[PDB]
Amino acid sequence: RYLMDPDTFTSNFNNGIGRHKTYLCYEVERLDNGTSVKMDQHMGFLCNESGRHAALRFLDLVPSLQLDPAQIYRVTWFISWSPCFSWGCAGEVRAFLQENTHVRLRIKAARIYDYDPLYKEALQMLRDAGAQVSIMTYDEFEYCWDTFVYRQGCPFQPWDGLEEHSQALSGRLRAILQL
DNA sequence: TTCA
Ligand SMILES: [Cl-]
Ligand SMILES: [Cl-]
Ligand SMILES: [Zn+2]
Repeated sequence: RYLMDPDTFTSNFNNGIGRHKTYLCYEVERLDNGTSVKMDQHMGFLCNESGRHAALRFLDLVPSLQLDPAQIYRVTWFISWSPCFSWGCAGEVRAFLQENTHVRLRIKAARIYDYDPLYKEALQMLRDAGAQVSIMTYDEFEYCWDTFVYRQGCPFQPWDGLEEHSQALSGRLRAILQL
């Protein structure tokens, strides 16, 4: 495979500044007799394109992953913006999850996409569809740096405010999802 | 610098 340019990672996953783009790093994992099987072929990253948000481009590539319906797979997204509602993507993901019940999705967002006035409805719909929605933490940024980025042995260097932003967004998300 |  290949790895993300470090400048692209830092400018798109900084949880204190937005970009007019969305990146999505993904991995697929399976638990077998209590062990983590995570294939290299099931890991990658992508970005949004004109008229197609990143979440939908991940849906586009699921057939190529060749998942087996006899097994449960845990799919994790590290996504620079939380999925939207108004352009249809939360509904598309919900439908996908209902049609592919062997897929269990974890959505870890660096930022909340509240440009969408219906951003709360997106998160609640994804939760209602069985997805585990959370806000990326320090450890998850470091994991993505170490796992998906062409870093060349350089360790993760956190930006100022990372923790303050992450914990603020996590509190926001708790209130959005609380019942 | 909110999927411009
Ligand atoms: Cl979306
Ligand atoms: Cl707020
Ligand atoms: Zn969308």
